Amino acid sequence: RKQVSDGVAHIHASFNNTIVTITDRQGNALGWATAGGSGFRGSRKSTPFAAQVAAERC
RNA sequence: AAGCUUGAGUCUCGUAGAGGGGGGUAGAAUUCCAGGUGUAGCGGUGAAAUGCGUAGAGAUCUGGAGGAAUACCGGUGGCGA
Repeated sequence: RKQVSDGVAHIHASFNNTIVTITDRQGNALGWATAGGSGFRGSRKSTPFAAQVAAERC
């Protein structure tokens, strides 16, 4: 069995899109998602629910 | 035609500063190169499409390549016709 027990999360929110990453302080991203990638476009790309399901999916 | 030090000009030890060149010193990501991580949409708009996509477009790591450009400090602060 192999677990990390420690992590780092980074949220980058703009008026174009919201990006969510889960990564390691000595490694690379092990989860990545976007609010546009939740199935919301144009005026909806960066909305609270579009990002709420992106963080959940990640 | 001789003076004067009062305009003009000169020397010591010192002074601020984006003035003009050349050589040094560095990074960022869009890009480009290779091998990995790894995916269903990506981009844009009031709303879309041309375009680009599972043959991995989109996103990203690691060591290399390249072109424009120099945040901070910097102040109703300086240099000069």
